[PDB]
Amino acid sequence: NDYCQHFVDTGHRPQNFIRDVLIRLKDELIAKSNTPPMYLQADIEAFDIRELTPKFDVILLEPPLEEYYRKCWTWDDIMKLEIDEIAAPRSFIFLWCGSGEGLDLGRVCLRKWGYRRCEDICWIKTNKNNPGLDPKAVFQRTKEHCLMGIKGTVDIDLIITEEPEIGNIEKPVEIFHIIEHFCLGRRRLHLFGRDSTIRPGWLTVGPTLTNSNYNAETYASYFSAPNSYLTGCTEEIERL
Amino acid sequence: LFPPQWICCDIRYLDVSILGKFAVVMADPPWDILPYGTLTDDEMRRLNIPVLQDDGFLFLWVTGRAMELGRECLNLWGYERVDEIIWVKTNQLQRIIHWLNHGKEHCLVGVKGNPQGFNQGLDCDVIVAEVRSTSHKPDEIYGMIERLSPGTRKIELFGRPHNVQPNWITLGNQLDGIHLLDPDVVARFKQRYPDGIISK
Ligand SMILES: O=C(NC[C@]1(O)CCCN(c2cc(NCc3ccccc3)ncn2)C1)c1ccc(CN2CC3(CCC3)[C@@H]2C2CC2)cc1O
Repeated sequence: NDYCQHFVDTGHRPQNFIRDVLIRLKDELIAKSNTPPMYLQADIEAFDIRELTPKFDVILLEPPLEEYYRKCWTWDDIMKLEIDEIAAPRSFIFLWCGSGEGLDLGRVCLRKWGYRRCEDICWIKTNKNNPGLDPKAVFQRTKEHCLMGIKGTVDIDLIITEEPEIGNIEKPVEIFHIIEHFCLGRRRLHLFGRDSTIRPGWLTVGPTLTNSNYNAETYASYFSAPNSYLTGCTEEIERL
Repeated sequence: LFPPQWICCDIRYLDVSILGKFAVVMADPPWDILPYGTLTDDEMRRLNIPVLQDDGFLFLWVTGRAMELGRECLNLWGYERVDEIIWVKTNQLQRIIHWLNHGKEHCLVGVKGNPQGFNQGLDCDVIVAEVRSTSHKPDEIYGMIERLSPGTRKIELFGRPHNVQPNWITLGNQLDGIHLLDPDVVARFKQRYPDGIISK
């Protein structure tokens, strides 16, 4: 059957009909090596990002785009973030780009900060619960893209969930699972996270956080020797 | 002229100015990502896509580093990218087939000029369909393109015999000969190629 024609006939998106959408020990290893959650309220447009130390192995960047809303950040604002100043020489970025011009401007940003794109992770949104509009659009936009970039020398590239209710800007928590399963290292930064996204193993920095516990010296002590190079998927280093 | 038409040719060398103007272009290029039929990045840049449309849409299949190179070509050829279709690949029971396994293929959607009378927003930007023979694009894309722009002339570059469709002219070097039915195209073809040969 043609699910595109079906969508035209019924308003049910084709992704509504995708079905079914030994790693547990590895999730347990991730959980064992996770640093305590750490978080900082900061107005990222006015904040010297260099105060965030040490340099990060993974950056998840989730700027609040205007298209998310039926303080917004333009790609002008995002491009001027000085991400290369806090990324480790070998490191990874995950940039939520939305569904419109961000698919191009987000790639400009990755190159500006010294990354090359190595994956395009698509969040496919179903409308099972409510079967059934940018002026440039040719098609109804039913997905968002998270670009993964790399700099320096188990999972699929799809996330499928029901489209959240209007005014809900949260991205699927599955993106954290994909990132952590890569075992890229333990210094993990989420820019534009919220109280609701704080997570063990992550430093969350955002303007709407209600509380902070970030201390640069304490944070760095989580990665001091013998722990400096752990992937975040290996067993803790024995002390005492 | 509605029935399928095609031209076996090296698309690097065909004079596409004889084909007229099209509401929709689709290309599935042999990007250099070399294997037989591949075009270099420069050959891709130099394709005379700009003569093929005044106002309409371009559908450009991309993978790997052609996600970026295809954006470069689209812009060099005079298009703005305004959508990106993904085809989620499934088996006959609707289950999904370097850092991640790949469940999808990507098709950029570019616009040139300011098209009028198209039916934008009828379809969504996700295709869910079976891999019906490896390396083929899903037939669903022709349906979405026809609902978008019904009855208009369309041209496909780097297609194969299974791709020929009504309202479409298909170009590719594995098509069987030259089959042209539109009198405007037939006239300009004989004028340009009196002895049927397409060289240099
Ligand atoms: O099989 C193909 N296409 C027919 C040719 O016949 C095959 C020889 C090349 N080809 C030409 C090449 C040409 N000039 C240059 C030349 C150089 C050297 C010798 C001879 C010619 N002129 C006219 N056709 C065209 C073909 C097969 C696979 C793909 C890959 N996508 C299928 C895909 C859609 C969803 C999955 C994926 C896309 C990226 C996401 C593209 C293709 O295109």
